[PDB]
Amino acid sequence: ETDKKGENAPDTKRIKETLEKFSLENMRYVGILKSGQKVSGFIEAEGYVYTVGVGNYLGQNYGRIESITDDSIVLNELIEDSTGNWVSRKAELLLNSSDKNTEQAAAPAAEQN
Repeated sequence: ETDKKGENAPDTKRIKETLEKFSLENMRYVGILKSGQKVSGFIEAEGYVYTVGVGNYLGQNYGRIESITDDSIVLNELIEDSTGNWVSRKAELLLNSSDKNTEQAAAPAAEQN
């Protein structure tokens, strides 16, 4: 006899999705994907490209996406803490597009005028 339920039991070293081998520090916002009549947040992890939408999974430990806006995504990342158990942490990341600030500045050189 075999049963398939989620009771109060431990776990193993096994993993769920390939994203398990990836860490959060690697996960970053690359873009978004169309989903019929909505927009899903596209996140990449060390080369890996996986999209997520309202009510999806992401991150390293246990991240769940709930809100997804243009150039922004709100999800709750779950990770073990002082509580001795994986604690949920809501966080909203913004698209890290090419918006760097490389304005001109003083440099080691001489001018003519």
